[PDB]
Parts: sequence; C-alpha cells; structure tokens
Amino acid sequence: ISVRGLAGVENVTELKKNFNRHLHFTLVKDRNVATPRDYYFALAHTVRDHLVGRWIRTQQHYYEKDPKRIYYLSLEFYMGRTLQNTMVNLALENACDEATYQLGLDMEELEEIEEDAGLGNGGLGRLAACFLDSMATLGLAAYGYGIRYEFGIFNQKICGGWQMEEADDWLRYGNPWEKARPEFTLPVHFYGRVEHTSQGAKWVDTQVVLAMPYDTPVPGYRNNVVNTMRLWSAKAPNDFNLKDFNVGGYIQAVLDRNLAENISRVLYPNDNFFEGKELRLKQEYFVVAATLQDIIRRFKSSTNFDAFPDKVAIQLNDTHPSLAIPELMRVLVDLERLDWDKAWEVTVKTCAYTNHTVIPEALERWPVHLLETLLPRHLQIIYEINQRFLNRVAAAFPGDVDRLRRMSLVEEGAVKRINMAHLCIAGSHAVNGVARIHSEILKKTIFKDFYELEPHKFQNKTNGITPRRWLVLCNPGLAEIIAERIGEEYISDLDQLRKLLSYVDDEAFIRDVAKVKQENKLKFAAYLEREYKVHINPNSLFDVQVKRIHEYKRQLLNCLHVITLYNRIKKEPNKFVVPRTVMIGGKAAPGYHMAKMIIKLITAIGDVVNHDPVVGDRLRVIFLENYRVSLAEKVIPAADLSEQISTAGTEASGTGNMKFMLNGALTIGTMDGANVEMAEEAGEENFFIFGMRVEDVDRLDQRGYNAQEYYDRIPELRQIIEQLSSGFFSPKQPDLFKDIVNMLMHHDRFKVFADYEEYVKCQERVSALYKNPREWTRMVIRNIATSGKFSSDRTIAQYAREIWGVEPSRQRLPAP
Amino acid sequence: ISVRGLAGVENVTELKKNFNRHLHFTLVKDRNVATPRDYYFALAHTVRDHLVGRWIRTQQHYYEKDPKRIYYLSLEFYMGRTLQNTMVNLALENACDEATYQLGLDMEELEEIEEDAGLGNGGLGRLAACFLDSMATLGLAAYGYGIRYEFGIFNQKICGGWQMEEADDWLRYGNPWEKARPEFTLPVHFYGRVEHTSQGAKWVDTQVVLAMPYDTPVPGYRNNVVNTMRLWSAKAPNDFNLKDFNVGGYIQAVLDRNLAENISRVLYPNDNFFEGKELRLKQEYFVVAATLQDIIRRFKSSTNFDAFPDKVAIQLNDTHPSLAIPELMRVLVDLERLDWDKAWEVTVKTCAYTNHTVIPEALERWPVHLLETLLPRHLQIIYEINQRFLNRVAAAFPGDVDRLRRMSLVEEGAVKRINMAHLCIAGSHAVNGVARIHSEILKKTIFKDFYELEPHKFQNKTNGITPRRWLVLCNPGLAEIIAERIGEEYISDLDQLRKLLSYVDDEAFIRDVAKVKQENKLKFAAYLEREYKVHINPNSLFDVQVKRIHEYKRQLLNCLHVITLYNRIKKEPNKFVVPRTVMIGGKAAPGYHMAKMIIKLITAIGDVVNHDPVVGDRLRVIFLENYRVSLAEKVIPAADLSEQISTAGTEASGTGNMKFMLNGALTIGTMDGANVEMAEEAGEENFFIFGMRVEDVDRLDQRGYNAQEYYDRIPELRQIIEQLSSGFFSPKQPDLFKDIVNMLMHHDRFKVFADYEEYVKCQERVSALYKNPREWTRMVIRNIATSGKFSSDRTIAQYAREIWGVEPSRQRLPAP
Ligand SMILES: O=C(O)CCCOc1ccc(NC(=O)NC(=O)c2ccc(Cl)cc2Cl)c(Cl)c1
Ligand SMILES: O=C(O)CCCOc1ccc(NC(=O)NC(=O)c2ccc(Cl)cc2Cl)c(Cl)c1
Ligand SMILES: *Cc1c(COP(=O)(O)O)cnc(C)c1O
Ligand SMILES: *Cc1c(COP(=O)(O)O)cnc(C)c1O
Repeated sequence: ISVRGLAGVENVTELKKNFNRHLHFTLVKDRNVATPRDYYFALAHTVRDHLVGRWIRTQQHYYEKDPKRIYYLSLEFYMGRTLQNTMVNLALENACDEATYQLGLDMEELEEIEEDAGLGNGGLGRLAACFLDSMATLGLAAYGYGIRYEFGIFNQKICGGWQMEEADDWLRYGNPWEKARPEFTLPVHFYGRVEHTSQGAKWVDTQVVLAMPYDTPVPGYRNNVVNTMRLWSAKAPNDFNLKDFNVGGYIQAVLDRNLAENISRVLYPNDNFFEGKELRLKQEYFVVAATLQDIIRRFKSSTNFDAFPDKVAIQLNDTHPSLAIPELMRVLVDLERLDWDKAWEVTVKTCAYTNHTVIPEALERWPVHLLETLLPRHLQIIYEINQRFLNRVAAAFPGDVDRLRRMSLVEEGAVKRINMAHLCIAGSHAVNGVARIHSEILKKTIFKDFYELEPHKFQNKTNGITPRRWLVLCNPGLAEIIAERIGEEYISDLDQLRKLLSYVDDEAFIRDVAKVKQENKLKFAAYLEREYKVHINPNSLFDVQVKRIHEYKRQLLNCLHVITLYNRIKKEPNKFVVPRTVMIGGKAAPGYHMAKMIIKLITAIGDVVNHDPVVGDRLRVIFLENYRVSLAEKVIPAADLSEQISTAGTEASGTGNMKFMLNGALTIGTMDGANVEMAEEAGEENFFIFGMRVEDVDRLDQRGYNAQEYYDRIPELRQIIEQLSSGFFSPKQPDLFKDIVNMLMHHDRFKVFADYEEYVKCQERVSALYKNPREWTRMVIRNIATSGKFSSDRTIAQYAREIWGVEPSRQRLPAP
Repeated sequence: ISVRGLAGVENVTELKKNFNRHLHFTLVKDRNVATPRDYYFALAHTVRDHLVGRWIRTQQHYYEKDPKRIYYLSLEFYMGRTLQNTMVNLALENACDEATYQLGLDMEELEEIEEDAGLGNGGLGRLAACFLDSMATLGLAAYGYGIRYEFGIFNQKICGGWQMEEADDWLRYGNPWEKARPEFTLPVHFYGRVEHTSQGAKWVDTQVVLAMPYDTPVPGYRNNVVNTMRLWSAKAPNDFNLKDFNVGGYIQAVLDRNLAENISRVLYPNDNFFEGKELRLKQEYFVVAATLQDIIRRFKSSTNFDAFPDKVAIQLNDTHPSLAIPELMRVLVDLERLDWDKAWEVTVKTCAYTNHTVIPEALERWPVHLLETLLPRHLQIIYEINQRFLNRVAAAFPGDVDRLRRMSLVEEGAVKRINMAHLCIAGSHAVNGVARIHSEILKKTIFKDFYELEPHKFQNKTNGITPRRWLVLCNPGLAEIIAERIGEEYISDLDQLRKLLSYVDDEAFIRDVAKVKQENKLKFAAYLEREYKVHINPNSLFDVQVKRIHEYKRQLLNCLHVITLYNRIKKEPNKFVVPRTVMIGGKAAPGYHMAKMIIKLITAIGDVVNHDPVVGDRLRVIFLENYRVSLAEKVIPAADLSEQISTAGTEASGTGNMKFMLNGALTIGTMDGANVEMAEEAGEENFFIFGMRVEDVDRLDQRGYNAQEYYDRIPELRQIIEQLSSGFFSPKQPDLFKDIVNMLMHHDRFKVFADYEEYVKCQERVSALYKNPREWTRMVIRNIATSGKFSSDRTIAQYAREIWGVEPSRQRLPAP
C-alpha cells in the first residue's frame, strides 16, 4: 500500500484491541448488533485516543515556555470530516486500514459515516480551517476561536430542479472529537445601560448569557503538535432566567431559556452578503466577549498590560469579530482602569484585520439604533474612537472636509450606521488583502484615504490551502507517484513540487499522472451512480465549476457556453466534438432569489440536453447536489477543467482554484483574484486566460455597459436569449426565466455578455488540447509542479513573520 | 471497614489504573489540573465500565430465553444519584473506597459532586425508582419507560423566608450513566384529522415529532442482572420543520424547532394536583406512543397477537400513561387490522392500572376539545370504548340510569371532559390501591360502581421501599451492626429482620443501635453547619417532617405544636422540657399559593423561636432547603421522630414513613395510608398513633366541621391563632398570615383543629419516652425488626405473581 504510513505488527494489534475495547465499553455493543455507525465510532474513539497524549503535552508545553499566543477569531470554521485528516497527520492511515481489514471491515465505508462539521459558508470559513492546520504544522501556539452552532450550513436538496433547504443536525448522533470544558464557562452581557460615576463608566442592568467552551484538537502534520479550536455554546443562567419574579409562569420561564440559547443555534447561510439582523450582531459580540475574557485570563497567568501585545496576537477574520476592538478597550479602560491612550496603544498593537471582499453588499454597516440598544457602552467607545481618529485626519489633511466624512466610522443618511471595516482599519496595526490584485485594489480604491493616512498598515497575504487535506487525503494516488520520484518532504514543504518540472518529458511519469486522473474520474463516476444514480461517461472531459452560487461568480456565463455547445451540436449533428461532462455545484443563500433561479436554469438545461438523442454521450449537464467540503474532496481530484470565471475585480482571491491546480486540472478563467498569481507561477502559456482585465471593466463602466450591443452583434448569443425567453428550456412555464433574461439585458452588474465571445473562443482551445492527451498531461504537470506557492504553510509563515511577530518551526515536539 | 464488599488486591490495583486511564483518555486531564469534578467523572466511568459487560449479557439473555416482559410506564422516575447505588449493588464500594484512598482522594467528597436525577415530584416518582431496583434484584425482564426531561424538579432556594424556584440543569456537565440509542429513534404524531376509508380509518395530515431513546442501566443487587430504563427525548425532524415551504424565514424555521422539542424540556412540578395544560397532554401521548412502538417491535421479533398478553405486561403508574389503552387499540385496529373485540381482549389482558390518590383535584379530567384537536383518532376510540362499556353496565343494572352517567368515561357539564381514571379501569384487567386502607376506600367510595360491575379487577399492593438505597447505602453503620448478628441475607430478604427481635434485651445491641443513631445525628448536625451554616444541638430530639408541602399532609398541624411548645416555655421558663430540633422540609408547587405561605410561616416561626434567649437550646425550628432524594438519604438516618400526620383517609400510602421505620426513628402519626399496616406490624404499643380515624372524619362531615368550636374550647389554640392574627410572627407585616388564619377558621378541608388536642397530648408521651434512652431504643428495635414487610421486593413479588403472571427469581446470572 501507499505512503499512508507503516502498518507495524505491534501497532495493528494494539489498534484492534482498542477498537474492540471501545465497541464493548464505549458503544456497549457486541459484534452481533453493532451497526456500521457503531464501527465508525469505535474507530474514531480509538484514533482520538492517540492524540490526547500529545494534546496534553502540547498545551502543557505552551504553559511552561510561555510563547506569544496567536488567536484566530472567526465566525466560521468550515472543517469537514476529521477522522481521516487525523489519521493522516498522525501517520495512522495504513495501520488503521490494516487493522480494520483484519476485523473484517472497510475503513472507507466507515469514513463515509462521519458527518461534516459544516460550520462555514464557503471560502472565508474554509480558509480558517486550512490556517488552523498550517499553524499546528508550523508549531505556532495558536488557538481557533468561534461559535459552536448546533446547526451548520443547511443541507441542499434538489426538488423538481429547485433547491430545498433542510436543517443540518450534525450533532444528532454526537461528536467524538469535541470535549466540553464547563470549568471555563464565562458570562456575556447584553443590553443594560451606562452609569457614569466618579471613577469611570459602568455597564449596568445587563442580561446575562453564559458561554460554555468546547475544545476540539487540531493536530499538526507528523510533528506531535496538537493545538486547540475552542468553540462557544450559549447557555442560559438558571437564576434570572427564572428568578426575575412576579408572575409569568414557571413552565414558561423554563421554556423561555431557549431565547438566550438561540445565539449559538444556527449559522447564517450568507456568503459575501450582509444581513443586519439582531441575532447576527449577538453572535458576533458573544464570540468576541467570551474569547477576550479567556485570552486575558490566560495572560494574567503567563498587572502591566504594556507586555500584552508581546504575548498576544488576535487576528480578525473579516469584520465579523470587529467588536473585539471596542470590547478590548472597554475591559482595559472600564475594568482594568488604564488611561485611554495607553489602552488604545495596546489594542492597536495586538489587533490585525483581514479583508475578504470589495463588493458593497458584503460590507458590514450596523444601524446605530441597534448598537445603542444592545451594546450601549460599545457605541460610546466607538464614537470616542471615531472622534480621536478624525482629529488625526484633520491634522494630516487640513481643510479636507470631504475626506473627513468619507473616513468616518459613522455613516450619516437615512439611518446612521457604523462602518465596521473603518473601525477595523483604525484599531489594527495591520490590514491585509487576500491576493496581490485584491490588496492593490484596496489601496487604490476602497481604502485609498486610509492608505494615504497610514501606508504602513496595508499588506498582502495571498491565500493558500493545506496540502494535507487537499492532496494527501483526497488524492493519495497522485501524492504517491509524486513521492515515488521526489520523496515525502514536499507535504510540509510544497515548494519542492518544482522538482517535478524535470519529469515533464518523462514517459513513465506522464503515463502515471494520466493514470491517477483516470482512476479518480472512474471512482467519481461510480460514486455518482451509487449515491445519486443516472450515469455519465468517464472518457469525456470533466468540466467542473463548484463554489457558492453568486452572480459575480458567473455560473450564468458557464450556462451560456453549455447552451452554445448544445446548439452547435444540433446544427451539425454528425460533426465530431470533444465529449464533455460539465458539472456545476454550489448552494445559494435561502433569501437569494437570483441565485436560486440560476440553480433551476442549470437543472433545466440538463433536462433538455441530457435527454436529446442526437446529443448522445457527447454532452451531459449535471448539477452537483449539496456541495460541501467532503464532496469537494471527491470532485476536485476527478476534474480536468476548473472554472474560475468571475468578472475581473470581484473575486478577492478564491481558494477552490488552488485546490484544482494541485490536483491535475487545467484552469480556464479571468485575470481575477489569485488566478493572476497562479498563471504567473505556471506561465500564462500553461493557463487558459480570457476576458476583460480590471482596467477593461473600468473602461466599460466609464462609457457605460449596454448588453443590447452584444445581443445585437452576436447571433449565437441572441439565439440563446430567445430560447430562454420563448420557453425552450421551460415548456410548461414559458416565462419561467424572464427574471434572468431581464437582468442579463438591463441590470447586469457583472457584464456576462462582455466576456461571452472571448469565453467560448478560449473554450475551443481547451477542447483542442484535450484532443492531445500527451500535451494536456504535460501542461498539467507544469501546473502541479508550480503550485507550491499556494500552500497555507507559506501564507501562515508570512502572517507569523510580517504581522504576528513569531517564528515558525518545523520541530517535532518531544514524542507523545 | 464494613461489609461494603471486599477490597481485593488485584481489584484495587485494576480499579486504580482504570481510574487513571479515564482521567487521561476520557477527561483528557492530568493530575495537575484535574478538578474534583474530573475525579468524580473518572470514577463514574470506571464504575460504569463494570456493569456494561453484565448489561449486554442480561439483554442478550432475555433475547435468547424470551420471557414475558414487564413494561413500567411512568412520567416520573425519581432516581437521585447513581454512583454509590451502583457500587453497592456490584459490591464495589470498599474496593473503590480503598483505591481512591491510595490515589489520595476522598470517595465521599467525590460522591457529593454527582447531580441528582430529579425526574420526579415525590412519592409516585420515587416508587417507580424503588420498583426498578427491585425488579432487577428479583430477576424480572423489566423495562422502565419514561421521558428524559432536561430540567427535572426545580431547585428550591429560600429568600427572606420565601421559596424561590430555579431551573434544574442536571445535564449541564453531562450524564455518564446514560447512552443515546439513535438507531431506535421513532416518530410520534400530533394533530391531523381522521379519514374514514373503505377498509378502515386513517390518521392523516399529522405533525411529526421524533422520539430518541436514552438507556440507563438498572443493576440488580449482587445477582449480575442489569435491566434498562429507557427515557425518550423529543427531536424535531429536519424536513417539514423546515420543508413546509412558501416564505417565513429560514433562520426562523430552524429556531422554531424548539417547539416540538419543548415536549421533553421540563417536568411539571405538581404533586397530587392536576393542571390541564396542552404541553402536559403532549408529554403523556409522546411517552405512550413511542413506548408502544418499541414494545411491539420487540414482540414482532421474539402475526397472531393472541399471544401478545403472554409476552407483554404494561403497568400504568397512575393515569398519566392512560392513553396507552386507546393507543394500543389504534395500532391493533387501524394498523394491524384486528377486529375491535379481539383487539380489546388483547388490550385489557396486557394493561394494569395503579391508583395513587383519592383527592379530586389530583384526578385527570381532560377537556374533550383538547383531545379533539391534538388526538382526533384517540377521542373516537375513547367514545367507542365508552359506548360498549356503558352497554355492559346497562345490561348488568337494567334501568339504573344514574349509574350510567356516574360510570361514563365522558363527563357532561360546563365543558365535556374525559375521566382518565374510568378509562384505565375499563381497559385494564387489574386495578390496585397502594395500601390496604386506600384499596378499601377505592371499593367503598371512589370506584364503588366499578367494583360492583367487576369485583375481580380490584386488588391491593401495599407500597414498599428498596432496602439497598434506603438502608445499606444511606445507613451503612446500622446495616453493619445488624449484619454482625444476623448476616447479610436480609438485604434481599428483609423479612429476616424479625430475627432482631431476639436482641431486644441484648445490652450490647441496645448500645450499638443507639450509637449509630448518635453518630448519624452528629454527621447531619455537621453537614448542617458545613453547607447551610447556623448550629443545632445533637443531643436534642430530632423531630422531622420531610415531604412535599401540602395542606393534606398538615405541615400546619406540626406548626401549631411547635408554637405550643414555644408558648409553654415562655410561660414557665425554668421548667425542664426535653430539648427538640424540629426540622420541616419539602417543596411547594410554584402555583400553590397556600403551600408557599406555609413555608413562610415555618421560617417565620424559626425567626422568633431560634433567637429567643429564654428558649436557649431547648427548641430550634429549622426549614430543610431543597429536599430531594440525596438530602433524604442524609436526614432520615439521623431522625428520632418521624411525622406522618395527614388527615385520616387522604394519604393513599406514603413511603417516607417506611424509610424512617427502617432507620431507627419512632413514628407519630394518624391511622392513614400505610401507617396502619406499620403499626399493625410493629404493634400499636410501639407506635405513637393519635387523632381521628377515617370514620371519625366522616362522622364530622355528616354533622359538619366548624373550626370555631375548637377555637372556643381550647385556650392554647386560641392563643396561637391570635398570635398569627396580631403579627406576633410577622412584625413588619402584621396581616401577612391572614390567608392561613382565614382558611384554618373557615375553609379547612383537612380539619387541622380537630386533631390538635390529641396531637399535642401524644407529643407529650414521646417526650416522656425519650427521657428513657434504654426504653426508647428498645421500642426502636421493635420497629426496625418489624419493618421487613415494607420492602419493595415484597411489593414486586406480589405484582409479579398476582398481576403480571411472572415468577420472581433470586438466581445469579452467569457472571459478567
Ligand atoms: O444472532 C446472533 O448474533 C445471536 C444472538 C445475539 O443476541 C444479542 C447480542 C447482543 C445484544 N446486545 C448488545 O450487545 N448490547 C445491548 O443490548 C446494549 C446496547 C446499548 C446499550 Cl446503551 C446497552 C445495551 Cl445492554 C443483544 Cl440484546 C442480543
Ligand atoms: O504546577 C504544575 O502542576 C506544573 C505545570 C503543569 O502544567 C500543566 C499540566 C497539565 C495541563 N493540561 C492538561 O492536562 N490537559 C489539558 O490542557 C486539556 C484538557 C482538556 C482537553 Cl479537552 C484538552 C486538553 Cl489539551 C496543562 Cl495546560 C499544564
Ligand atoms: C474551497 C471551498 C470553497 C471556496 O471555493 P471558491 O471557488 O474559492 O469560492 C467553498 N466551499 C467549499 C466546500 C470549499 O471546499
Ligand atoms: C420517599 C420520598 C418522598 C415521599 O415521601 P412521603 O412522606 O410518602 O410523601 C418524597 N420525596 C422524596 C425526596 C423522597 O425520598
């Protein structure tokens, strides 16, 4: 078997008896009534047993040495399953595989029983999960802090072509990885009012909600380091949530506890979109307030807070945890009694902010009346921060009255709002973009005024993904042939993949790389019929676009191409075309009408295309249901063409793109986000770039975008639009897609038509190359061998050195 | 050390390493940061490990042999802590004590960390818990079925003398004893409507709630038998509780899941009182519907249901689970398609009902409109049952039109109601009282008409308590000296206690019995200052009355005596009186105003009495806060006088009385409930009986009860009432007790004044005897030696033989 570790004689024996110990004592079952779900739990408990020893010494280590601690605050941690990832990082995969084999079980079958920890929406949440893995692998004293939702991202179901949402009860059967820590339970306050006394302000008459922490282990890759991810759960106090007497009902008082506990009930399913609901604000303060108390309690052990920034670094994953700034101030000033200026100095030096998008609708602007009611003291502090900040601006740019209002954290208008992004820039010593182009756009556009005031704050930290879960775990076959030639060191040193460049003309390697891709496609094609049922051709080109459904991602542009292909086939049926299986997957936010309309369009196209006899097996349109981390681990290693076609300037970075490049897929996309650095790394000749560049989009906006022009000059495009309009794809409901057509023609913010021509032309070129297996595979090798830069180990090493002030280390912790 | 088992060399070593295994692997802690709570969990997990082996073979045994199964349906299971009880039944107490000692820990300190499983209100719920223990000890294939409330009986707090209720979050830190069984999850239906088709009725358009079971082990006493208690938890389905589309909000849909899950959220805190709330009815159907499906699924394995009653016995603990009758019919007729008559025959033969009270306000009478909306089909079946039953009556008593309406399960009037007690008698083959006198009252009064129709159905099964938890566990010192003389066989054969009669004149025994009682009082007196703080005299007579607060229990009669004692002391300060520490404890239902007023009176008396310098240490009035099972295990073994003074005819049986008799307390009470059989067993000369007999109460009712008469003829009583009225006990609020005085004088349903004179006279006689240690102790021996009849092993053996048709067995199951 592969390099999934050694299957030692003693360890396979030890594993088996421990599996049986748990099946008996833990699951209280006996082989005759054990269900596959019991088997999955016996294994999980057995594997978890192997890292507790290391978990304890790692934490005890940090207590003894007392290094600077890194706190990663995110309202999302898209973790996925954790059994295999733990086996991989512990080098237990083969031993476990062997052991379960002897016990007569199929490890892979059991792995499929684990529920995904879908505590994230997309890119932002998965980034935090990859980062955690990298921080552990680089031996950093890091902690992931978030909310333990009992319901993560909803499960997607397609009914009559429409998306149906359903609760993600991932904790239903229990979570063997987490451990409640009811000793570090903390109180969080809401509402109340502010009393201004003789020696300071006081936040009074507040409603209390308790925060109970749950720790999950985050094992580093083969270095015996196990960091912690602490997730907070909301709990109602038993007193006041019953003790506030004078009629109401005792039963009612108890049932009403599920009101304070609703704070950690469900994840908001919005990807790159802001919804100003009170429940959302509560979740944001809740995770911030509890985390900070925990952070300071740890520090108090390790009272001059002058050394606080020397021992603490808190990274804000977007503006979601932004209340950490005014909350840090509140504690320091109100509770610790530090003077404002000393407190501000400390706050700015320990906080750092990461921006993830530039679209306006994603920007957090909280109505003042909301902050005023829920967090009265914080609003006061935000006004004071704003006051002193604007004084700094006025002093720097005397008389620039317009700049003053542009930079204010307080936005005037219909209803006053607080610009959380402005708050984060003001109270952080570093602000970074997630890709070179996005970072430049921040300085040139969105935060131009802030950049002029303090240029030193702005940086860039191009995103990355973890090679462990995104290669070794999902694509062992590829990881193996690579290791056969250049060794195993690249798993924690992705740059070494460059060494593969010297095998680009190797006849054996070319054949191998092409063989694993073929085996991956056959397995996926099988999985497709197994769990979803309705055949596909594994010899065709696997054209996949998987990410959340968004207008800016242009799944719609992909649709126009699919329809074009179909129409050309119908025109010349007996002409040869490279067969393609185009797969589109992703979830739409429940309230996103347009996004839900696009899912219906995709399934509608498939209904026509997949049943047209003249088309045969040359073209299949499939919608990938319930796209999530565990599903991504299946499609990506099987894809041939990765679609990254967002309008230039809208996708801050993207990470799915990197996942595909690492797994042997060629990329067709626009010069957007990280796409630019990928093409720059692989060489533009090895990339399928097309469409407008940021500049072209701007030029078009200056003159004005008119979709009619394109509709008029391109017959193929016009034909498609008239097909949608006439009900060619929706016979029973001829006007079903009027909203899409209307939008495309009159309010297309992402100029889908503008990139149409260059897009189908470029698609022709990839079909041409696919017709030449050898050359396609050689280009694939050029991509893989040049993907090393996109490892999150590189990203983390940069955050560590350029923002946190800590030195990464690949040193093995002193055994378990 | 005592006979808490052997501390084997190998087993103490084995215990220690397993304690450390769990502390490390399970609690992920290390000795340096382990909290006492961690230590308690390491032990619990270690002790639980010892019975899983037996749990599995016991259940596998019942599958192989396939004996008749006993299902005990109760909405309450007042279990208390379970660590020690498990050690006792497994003979692990000494080994564990030794092992923890060597590990440097105090087992008793750790035991106090366990939370009480307070899933009951009082007598009814504790009975079910004692029964479970006895059914296991007698080797019966029995299952306890109930609801797993996340909030049990509220925790009582006394503020300014008033009772304050607070949520009992007993699952906060987890329950090491239970195990979720997500494989036997079942759906339960609510609402909907009935469709009458060609081949039967159909319950349609129902709302579905899932029932998830949790199993807790019930170990028998040293016989290697471990039965199961299955508790249901309400869970919302992820579909419809989200899938019923067309606007409303996705977040809201998810948050609204806590609506279907509110069914198992909290226990109703009503003791002997009926509240017709919909949530209560839902809990009742929920436990019934899920349990029956589970029962039939088991049977289908073991379709002629003719043999159903031969393999299944379901006991109804009161009328709470009464819907099991119409639900059994529904399944048999609607689903299995059995003819009515065959279905009814089967139902009557498998169901048996237990009555627990005769007070009208405790009777379950559900409004028809409620059953009509929530369970439409059941209402139809109940009407049909009623129809055929009344036809039986009319045929038996031709022309007795009044009897017809008296016996109907349907009560006419303001709003129609269903008399659940009538339903239970009609559909059960046996109906029993809980004490000889209560059982006679059922036949002569309440169910007279039913008794005349089917005399064969009515039986008696005097309650009992388990000698394991109620002697060996709470009073090891007494259990030891008893064992020193007559052996250990009596623990599972309480009748052998009679052998103690021959030591009644033994000088050594008399001295020993008196020594353990003294050690128990010193320990309790210490515990009092430890956890509640405010001293008491251990040389005084411990006068305790602990039970739920009720007007019928007459805590008020106890109060009048306490005030009398105080007044006599004030009159003649320098006269000698036997010192007394009277302790009153118990919870009042939150909506029970009178009951809450009585708690305030008790604390008010103590305020006056405990601080009067002339009184000194001759009299202390203490209110025992948060009375519960674990607290009962502390007070009972320390009591000298047990107060069982309910008005004759109101306390069906009582069980606290038996607990006291077994632990060396003498009893002062009325000829009520089980008191009669206790005095009959010990000899009236060894009992302090007083007051009216049932007959006297009736005579008084015929002529009419006038409290004024007693107030007029007894100066001491009049003085007390004028003290309450004038604010002698409530200075700042002089009229604070007007409701009590008003009630006592004008609407005393329990004639407190009628028993006053005989009560204080009888109290004088116990004080006289207490002055003679030797004789008091000899009378105590007469009580203990004669308490054997009151073991639940006797009660269960009778239910088994006279109702269930199974033979008890004290055979050890083939090792673990
Ligand atoms: O056909 C055959 O295999 C031959 C007959 C074998 O029959 C068997 C074998 C095994 C079992 N049962 C358990 O292991 N385990 C449990 O029942 C069990 C499961 C969970 C919990 Cl919390 C507590 C228990 Cl006690 C039972 Cl009930 C019957
Ligand atoms: O003064 C002394 O004793 C000498 C210094 C000893 O310092 C120590 C000793 C032990 C520990 N820690 C654990 O055992 N255990 C944990 O931290 C721990 C607890 C629960 C969970 Cl879910 C996961 C972990 Cl990793 C730590 Cl953090 C520090
Ligand atoms: C990597 C990943 C994403 C992010 O994909 P992009 O194409 O950058 O939007 C979203 N969801 C899941 C399941 C992922 O694995
Ligand atoms: C035994 C017991 C009861 C029942 O006591 P009675 O005096 O029969 O009402 C109530 N509560 C608890 C805690 C018990 O242990």
